[PDB]
Amino acid sequence: MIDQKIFETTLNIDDPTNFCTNVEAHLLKELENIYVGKCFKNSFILNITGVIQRSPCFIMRTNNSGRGYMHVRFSAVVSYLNAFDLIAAVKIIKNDSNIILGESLLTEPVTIVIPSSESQNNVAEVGQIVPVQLANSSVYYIPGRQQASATGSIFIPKHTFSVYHVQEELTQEQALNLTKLVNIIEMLLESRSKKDFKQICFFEKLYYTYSISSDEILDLKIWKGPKGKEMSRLKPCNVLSFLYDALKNKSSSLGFWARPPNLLKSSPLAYQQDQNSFNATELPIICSAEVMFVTLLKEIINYLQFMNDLCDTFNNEQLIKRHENIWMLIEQRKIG
Amino acid sequence: YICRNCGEPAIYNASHPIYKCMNCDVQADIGMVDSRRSSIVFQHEMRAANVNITSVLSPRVFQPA
Amino acid sequence: KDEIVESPSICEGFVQASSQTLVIIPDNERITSNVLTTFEATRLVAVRAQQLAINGSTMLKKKYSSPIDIAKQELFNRKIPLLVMRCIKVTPEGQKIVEIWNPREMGIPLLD
Amino acid sequence: MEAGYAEIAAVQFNIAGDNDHKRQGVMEVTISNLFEGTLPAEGGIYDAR
Amino acid sequence: AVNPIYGIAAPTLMGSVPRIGTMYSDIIMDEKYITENYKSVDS
Ligand SMILES: [Zn+2]
Repeated sequence: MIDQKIFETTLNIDDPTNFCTNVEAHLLKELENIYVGKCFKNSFILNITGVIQRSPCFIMRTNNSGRGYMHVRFSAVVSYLNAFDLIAAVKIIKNDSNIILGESLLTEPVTIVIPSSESQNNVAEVGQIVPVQLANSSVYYIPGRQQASATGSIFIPKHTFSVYHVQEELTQEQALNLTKLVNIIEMLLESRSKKDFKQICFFEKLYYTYSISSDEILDLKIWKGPKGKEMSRLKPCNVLSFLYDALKNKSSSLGFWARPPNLLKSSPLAYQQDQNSFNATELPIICSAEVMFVTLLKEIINYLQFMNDLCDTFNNEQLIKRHENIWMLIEQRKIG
Repeated sequence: YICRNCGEPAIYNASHPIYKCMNCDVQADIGMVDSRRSSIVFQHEMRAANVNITSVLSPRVFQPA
Repeated sequence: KDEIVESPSICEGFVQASSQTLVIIPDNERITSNVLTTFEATRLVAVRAQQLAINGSTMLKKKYSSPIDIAKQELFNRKIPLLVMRCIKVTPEGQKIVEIWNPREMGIPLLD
Repeated sequence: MEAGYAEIAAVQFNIAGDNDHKRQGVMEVTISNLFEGTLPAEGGIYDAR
Repeated sequence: AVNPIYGIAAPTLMGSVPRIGTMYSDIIMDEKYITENYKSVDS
């Protein structure tokens, strides 16, 4: 996701005398011209925030030109894409020759290769914006390329889930590291609040594993959305409230944290079970509170961003008309 | 062109965009040193004899700022 | 369980030198000579002449038709826009202790 | 992208194992056919790679 | 062995020039002097 990173490089200056007249402006211009819009150090550079440090404009010894060089350390905004990230807008340039691939249409350029093995991948047609989830493989940020390279498949909500066991109680003073992320999710939810609720409902029931047309809406001041199924009549807890409980310093972090497929993914709610009440598709992972909480927060942020991007990019009913066949793929795959 | 990260010769081409290091892959940091084709041939000969040559590029220096 | 050894690549064990910090000795604590050595004066004139060949803007009021003459007269008239950095030490902690000298305020040797 | 000016400060000598050869090499010789036409034979010892 | 690059032979075998004589001392541009006396080409 969008993040702040610090790089350090060396810039060659062809005309040091003219360069030194306005060093800050010229350095910023050179950094923007060279690094913005390219993959560097496993990260895609979006813009240059500033120059943290720099060095005097030295003069090249080895060559006989008067050119100089400057060591510059700069802080920039970069986009890093993990595994399982959801990309709402992906245009398929060429679905042919038993290979598929599409380019992202968001703030983070990506070239995703979609295999022809899956039937859903074959069904998609060119010139069609089809939502996509990146595969478990890491994203390949080849240096110098203007877009990342990855492999993905059309997002089909999968029924298998995982259960996480917390053996260590809540980490103390790491709640601030978690709070850094609760801020990001809060910003995402504020952004989601602006757009219409009907489109959000449409996409949520499209991508809800257990499709519910009941129109029953769970209402949470930060988040509002159609309600799902109830498992064992258990009560989920809002992640934001539990994090806010950091002031109390007691949060019952040990309990098994899990989010069942019914529980809306964008919703901050998650179920806490003293025992393995949730069915374990895989043995509950033995992980610390840090690992779990970061994981759940990342998943919810990914889903919230997916939903906002879906609502924004499909803002036209006719585009939805074209992509209703993709919607039919998702609906046919959906079970309950 | 030598990769700062690993200190091994790297691949850099400006006209045809190529910014590649065989060893580091991503995390490559190419720097242009001035040298002589004779020295390049000398280093290539030494590598052929199974003597790995790692070039430690001079560290970057920043003002205290 | 006996364990065999497969030698990793050298690059993996290589760590690049950490970035240094430039420590400029205060003006009053400098101990290197205030008179430019012949090498330093020659280097200053050569660099200024090359940069003049690149960019023709010069502070000198008088007009010359060669970059070398312009650079020489800039050095003699104390208008040269370059500085001399004398690297004194490179500490293991990651510091480059240097002395910055201004040519315009320095003595100039006999270049002719 | 651009390659900034740099200088060599030290040189480290070491014994190069087969892992170094595999990682650094850009191809593998498989055939003994030196030339195919005017252009070098692909996979030979004169491969343009 | 780790060989630092000093003297004449070591830089020469690496293709670089020895750092002595006219290259012993670094030359850096006087930003303060230029910013008060010279004008940018664009400006
Ligand atoms: Zn490398």
